Order: sequence, then structure tokens, then C-alpha cells
Amino acid sequence: NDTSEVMLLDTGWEFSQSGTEKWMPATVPGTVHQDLISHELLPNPFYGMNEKKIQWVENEDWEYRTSFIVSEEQLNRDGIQLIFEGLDTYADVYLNGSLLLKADNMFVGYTLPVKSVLRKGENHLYIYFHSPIRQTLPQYASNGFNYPADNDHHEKHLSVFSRKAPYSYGWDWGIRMVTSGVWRPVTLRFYDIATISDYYVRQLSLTDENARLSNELIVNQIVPQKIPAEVRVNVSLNGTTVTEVKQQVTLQPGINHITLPAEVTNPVRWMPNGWGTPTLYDFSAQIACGRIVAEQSHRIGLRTIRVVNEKDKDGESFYFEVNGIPMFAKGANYIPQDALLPNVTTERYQTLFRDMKEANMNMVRIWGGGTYENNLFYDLADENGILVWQDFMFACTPYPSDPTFLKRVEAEAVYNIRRLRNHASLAMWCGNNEILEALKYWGFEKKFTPEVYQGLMHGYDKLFRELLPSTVKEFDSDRFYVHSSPYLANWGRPESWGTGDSHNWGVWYGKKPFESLDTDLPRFMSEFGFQSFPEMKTIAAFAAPEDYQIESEVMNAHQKSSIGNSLIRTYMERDYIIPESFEDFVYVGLVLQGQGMRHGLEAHRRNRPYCMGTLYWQLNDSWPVVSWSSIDYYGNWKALHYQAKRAFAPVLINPIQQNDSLSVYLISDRLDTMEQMTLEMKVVDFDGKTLGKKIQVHSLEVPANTSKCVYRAKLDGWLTPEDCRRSFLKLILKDKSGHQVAESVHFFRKTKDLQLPPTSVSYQMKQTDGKCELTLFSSMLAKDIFIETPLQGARYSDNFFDLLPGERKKVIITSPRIKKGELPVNIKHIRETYK
Ligand SMILES: OC[C@@H]1[C@@H](O)[C@H](O)[C@H](O)c2nccn21
Ligand SMILES: [Br-]
Ligand SMILES: [Br-]
Ligand SMILES: [Br-]
Ligand SMILES: [Br-]
Ligand SMILES: [Br-]
Ligand SMILES: [Br-]
Ligand SMILES: [Br-]
Ligand SMILES: [Br-]
Ligand SMILES: [Br-]
Ligand SMILES: [Cl-]
Ligand SMILES: [Cl-]
Ligand SMILES: [Cl-]
Ligand SMILES: [Cl-]
Repeated sequence: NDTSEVMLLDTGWEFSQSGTEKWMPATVPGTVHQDLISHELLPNPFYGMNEKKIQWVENEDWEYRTSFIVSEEQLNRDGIQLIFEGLDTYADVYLNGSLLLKADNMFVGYTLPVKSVLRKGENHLYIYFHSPIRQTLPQYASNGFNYPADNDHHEKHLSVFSRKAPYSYGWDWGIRMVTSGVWRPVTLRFYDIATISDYYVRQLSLTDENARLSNELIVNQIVPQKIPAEVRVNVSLNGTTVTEVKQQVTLQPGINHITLPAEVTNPVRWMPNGWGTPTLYDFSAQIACGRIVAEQSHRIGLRTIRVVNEKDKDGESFYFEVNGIPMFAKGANYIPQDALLPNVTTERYQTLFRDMKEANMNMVRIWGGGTYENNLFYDLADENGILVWQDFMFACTPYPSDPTFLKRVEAEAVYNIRRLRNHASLAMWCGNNEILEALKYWGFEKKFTPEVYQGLMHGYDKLFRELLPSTVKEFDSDRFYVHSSPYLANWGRPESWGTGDSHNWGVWYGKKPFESLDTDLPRFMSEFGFQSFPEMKTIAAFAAPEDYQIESEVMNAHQKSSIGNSLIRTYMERDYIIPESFEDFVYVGLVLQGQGMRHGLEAHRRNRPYCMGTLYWQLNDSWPVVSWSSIDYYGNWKALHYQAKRAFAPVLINPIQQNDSLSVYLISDRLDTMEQMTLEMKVVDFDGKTLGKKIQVHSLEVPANTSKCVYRAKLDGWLTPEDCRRSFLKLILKDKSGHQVAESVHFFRKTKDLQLPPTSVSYQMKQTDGKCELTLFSSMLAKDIFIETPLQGARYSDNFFDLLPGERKKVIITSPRIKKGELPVNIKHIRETYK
């Protein structure tokens, strides 16, 4: 790209527990915990009872040192900057006897001029990480109250005083690992003349005919002379130049602001997953001085995203309009992929997005108790067509709002807004998670004096209704901001449900049946969820076999909600026979979470346009644990992920049965209307025999982006109560010429009420390496089958599906670990779980 040289400061690091004077190799980027693990100085934090055994680390200070060589020639570059992309958290950075920086914000990158401090030959970098605990003890002691951050698993809730990942202090699905270290990359850049400080591609307008852009550059010129330069912007697509623009300047010492207009005629639009291609242009900005001294590029998607949040007859709408078209949101809430962030590899990020794209998602919420994710994450969003709802990193508690804290947050907000604002995927900012809800409804007013309660309320506005929205207005002015999710709606207050987004925790915390999701509807569901134990191979990764009960102390260990086990059983008993064995119980819990949650995903799509989106809680896990996730820590899809994929299908046949009657809806998120369609249904018993005749509804239309009822029949006089216990409804949708475009299966009774016949799923297996093709067969219905393998991270073409009486079913299992010579397979189904 340009004449600069970058040195990656990523080898030869050592670390030491302060005071010990003992030093050992470290891996950077990394964490103090991981460095210790690598030297068997801590046990596997995720195993067994090890949480309590690793806590001591957070009471210690930790130092990091590296040496590097700089040549005479490098020292004669005009400028040299040391960039820290992340320091967790209170870090005194020393280079060659100079204190360059007192870092105090995990979420901030720092760029430091170092030429004048560097020496020819060897150079010594030394970082002192103050314990974030010991650092904030005195701050907590000055405060005279304890903030109500219940997810902070310590008597003193110190999390709130630090700009550090909230979940690192513990969460209701997470381990407490209050770590430190150089958590993103360290780079030393040697350069001439200037660097591009920021390159913002600002979209001014977009029509089918023309995209107008403003290319906004901040150049930091490091020499004392005035430098004539030419600024060049090349717009390209797939390696071919689309437009090129050019601007003569004379760069002054310090910051220069340069703006160059560019246009793209007949622009190829970036579209979300399901609606077309996630087209990305390449925008390259160069500073040319006679040599290209500086260059920076962004991949740019050309699209409009408008969040429509307006008063209406139903209350206040909350929806996303994309490229002019109201887009029903289908997705999940995302949390950190690990307790130790630098352990999340490029491959792990790629697989997560594959999992989202494959489940037909078009949106993800990066929830406020994690981090502002790394550049890769948003790059993957961009190229997978997934819209991104970005919370600022505040969750579930009120926070300080003193001048100095607000200054720190302002830096963090400016840094990440500029970092993220060029991404096609970025759709909106949200000030926090559930803080206004908490302040209003979680009983804080009986916990604090009236004066401190008032200070919390005034402090709320300072941060979330003044500082954050005004910063977004300044630096990202065409992006929506909302102060909180949920902004008004509260799950115990039906009158508030028509106003904006909902976290419906009536299911789970309120003990409400899954069927309540058909009647308790939001304008937009930004959270709802249900826990499940992960499958046995994940349990085995943290527990010995003597530990495989629900309430072993092990298992308790890996259940951070406190309530969760009894809720699971309470809900399971409503719909299923509770199995006697721990492993059968784990299996039925996976089925339960998949079935109840997908009934909600279905209600929300069915009730469009009243409801315009659904993001379940939660996509993923940070470690081996019992949680609300659809994918466990090892990347195994639970039933819920397969069920999310089905419920998010572009076209879906949705049968819904209430008050002894059946409706069938056809739901489409396609951009085109389907015409001359036939819905075909037939009642089949568990032995495979059709009851009565096929039912045909011909001449159906399925308009773009609609949910519509095409069929209703009462059960009474159609099927007897015994038929209902003994048969299912198969439903297929076909075009004019009889091509199948969709299919569903419907059961008339709760699973515990079904007269399931004893049966064996037999299978044939054809195994090559990387691969296992299974052909399954059962003469009778096998209900909710789980094809279970011991192979961590094995991917399946399908799983957690009903194998229909007599119907062959092909399933492909893939894994890099499958060898050309036989994969262990155990097939479970509902009837086996009880006598
Ligand atoms: O309890 C599970 C999850 C939390 O992990 C997370 O804070 C989320 O915002 C939420 N709201 C209600 C419950 N939940
Ligand atoms: Br410099
Ligand atoms: Br600099
Ligand atoms: Br200027
Ligand atoms: Br990174
Ligand atoms: Br108080
Ligand atoms: Br606001
Ligand atoms: Br137990
Ligand atoms: Br019913
Ligand atoms: Br069902
Ligand atoms: Cl261990
Ligand atoms: Cl940046
Ligand atoms: Cl139903
Ligand atoms: Cl059986």
C-alpha cells in the first residue's frame, strides 16, 4: 500500500508476577491467565471446580517486557509510532526509561509517537498492569455505596468503576476471570511525512442511479516543513477501478483535514443475508508526495439503513428499513466467545458467522456486557450480509457519571465510533443493556437513600441521554442511537408492549408457557430465551463421569443461574416426560429449548408487521457451561440452532393450533411474490399410514415480506382425541408445476401426550475422511432424534428432527478429524427416554 514499514511486536515477551522477580515467556496478544496456563501455573480454569482456584490472579500485579532492535536507517524515518490496539486495563507503559502512557481503558487503542525516545540497537518495552481490583478498592472505599451490579461475582462491585469488559467480573452464564494484558496487537510503524489518522467514507446519498460519497481524511503530519501532497481516492470493485478522484494540498505540521467527493453511477447495492449479495467496494486513500507515503483502505457497502421508531396506532414502531424496504430482523444476541479474548482465533470467528449465515440470520446484537468487537468480526458481518446492532459496553447496572469517568467514556466512544463507522454491517448504536429498566423496576429505590437514588437517575441522563447520543450525532450522524434496550417496554407490563423493543423474560423468569409467546407480542423482540445443558461431550470436557448429575458440585460450578436447574425441570415437565437418567435428561432439555424457542420465533414472524424482528438470547457461549445459547462453547449446534434455521427460513409454512383449531400461515421474507401456489397437507400415523385423504389449497399467493393465513379448520369432527395422540400433519408448499418450495410437520398434542411406539433407528454409514454420510431408517415415527457423535465440533446437514415412519433420511456429518477408515454414532429419540 505505502512506504511505511510495520514491525509486529508479537514475539519475545516475558511476564512476571510483580514482586517475585521471576520471569517466563509470554504470548502476546494474550492474557495473564493464558500465560500462566501455558506454564502449568494455573489449572484448566474451565475444568471441574477450578473457578475458585484461579481467583488469586486478580489480586496480583503483572509485568510484561520485550526487547527489540532498531537500525540507524529506521531511526532516520521521519516518524515512528507505537500502536497499542488494546491494553486491559490499568497499564503503565515504559519505553527506554520514558513513561509513554498511563492506559486506563480496555476499549481504546493508543497511538504513541516514539522516534525521540527510541535508540539505535536494543530498545526495552516494559508494561506494568495494576490489578484492576486493587486499583479500584480505594475508589470503592470513597463511594459510600455499592453499585448494584449483581453479575459482578464479588462482595464489592468494582466492575462499574473500570472501562473493562463487564462479563470479565462474572455473568449469569460466565466464569469470573478478571484478567489483564496486551489483549490486541502491538505495532511499531516507521514512516515518512504523515500517517492517515482516520479515513471515513461518508455516504451523502444513494439512489439506483447514483451514490454520492464524501471521503474524509485526518492526516497527521510529523515533520516541521510544509509538504505539497496529492490525495488520491480509488474506488474499485473486484479489482477493477470504478472511479478515481484527486486533490492537491499542502500538508501543515500536525492534523490536516481533507475532504474529497466521489460518485459511483448505477451503484451495486450491499444487501442483507436472504435479500441478495453483500456487495463490497474497495475504497483506497493514498497520500502521494512526488512516493505513496500513507495509504488506508476500507471495504464499503453501498446501502441505506434507516431505523424507524415512530408513534403509530399500535404504540411506537421499531424496525429496520434496508435499501427502502422494511426488513424483518432474524437473529440472536452475541456475547464474548471466550473468557480469554485473545484465544478467539480467526477460524473461530469465521465459523460463528458461517453458523449465523447458515441459520438464515440477517442481524446480530453485540450485547453491552462484552466488548466492542474486533475488526474481523465486523468484516465478517459485512461479507455475510448480517446487520450489526452495537451496544455501548454498559449492562444491567447504573454506572458512575463524575466528570472524569465521563471523559474516559467519551474517548472510548469516539475511538470505537471512528473504528466501526465504515462497516456496511453497522446498523445502530444502543447506549446500554437494561439499565433504565433496572433503575425503574429492579427495586434499587429500596436499596439506596433517596439522595443516592436521585444521583443515579441524574447520572443516567448525563451518560445515556447526553454524552453517548451527542457523540453519535457528531461522529456517526446518519446512524440511529437509542439510549437503552429495552427503551420502554417491560415484560410484566402489557400496556407498554406496543412501545418499542422488548426483552420478554416472562418466558423463563416469569415462568410463562412458551404458548404465551403467541399472545404476548412485541413491536420488536430484542431478547427472549431459555436455558439448556449442553450435550454430553461438552459436559465431559468439564466433568468426570461421577460428576454427571444436575446438582453435583461440578455441575453447579457450571450453572451460574441460580434458578436455572429448577426452571428447566418445571418447563420440561409441562411438555415431556422427565427422563430418569442424566444423559436422557440432557437430550430432552436440548429438544425442549429448541421446541419452545422456535414456537416464539414463529409467533414473531407470523405477527408481522405488528412485530418486526426477533433476536433470541443467546447465540453462543464464553466457556463450557449451562446457558441460553444455541451453540455451545465447542461450536456444537444444539437443537435450538437447527430450529432457528428452520424458523428463519425465507419461506416458511407455519401451522399454529389454539383453542382446538388449526390455522396455517405462509410466511415469506422474499423480495418477490409467489403466485399460483398449492399448499398440500396429510394426516399420517406413527406407522406410516395416511388417515383420510390429502387436503389441497390451490391458487395461493405468497406476497413478498408478508405473513398470511391460507387455511383454517377446527379439529373437532376432523380428528378424534386419539388421532391427535397418534398421528402428525405433514405440510408441503408447491409451485404451479408441483415443485416443493417448503415443508413443515405439525404435532397435535404435547410430546408427553403422544402415543410414541417403540422403534429402532437403523442406519447405514459411508465414511471417507472429513466425512460421514448416514442413511437413517425407522418403520415407525422416531420423535426429535439426536445423532450424537463424540467428535467435538462435528457439523451435520441436519439434526434434532423427527424421522418419519418409513421415510429414508440422508445426513452428512463433516469434521477435519473424520478418518477414511468408523465414526461412533448413538441415535437418541424421545420414546427411548422412558419406560
Ligand atoms: O439471564 C440471561 C440474560 C443475561 O445473560 C443478559 O444480561 C440479558 O440482557 C438478559 N436479560 C434478561 C436475562 N438475560
Ligand atoms: Br514520532
Ligand atoms: Br503519533
Ligand atoms: Br486542515
Ligand atoms: Br484484533
Ligand atoms: Br445509599
Ligand atoms: Br437519547
Ligand atoms: Br442431581
Ligand atoms: Br389446542
Ligand atoms: Br409442535
Ligand atoms: Cl484441572
Ligand atoms: Cl481504529
Ligand atoms: Cl402450534
Ligand atoms: Cl424405544
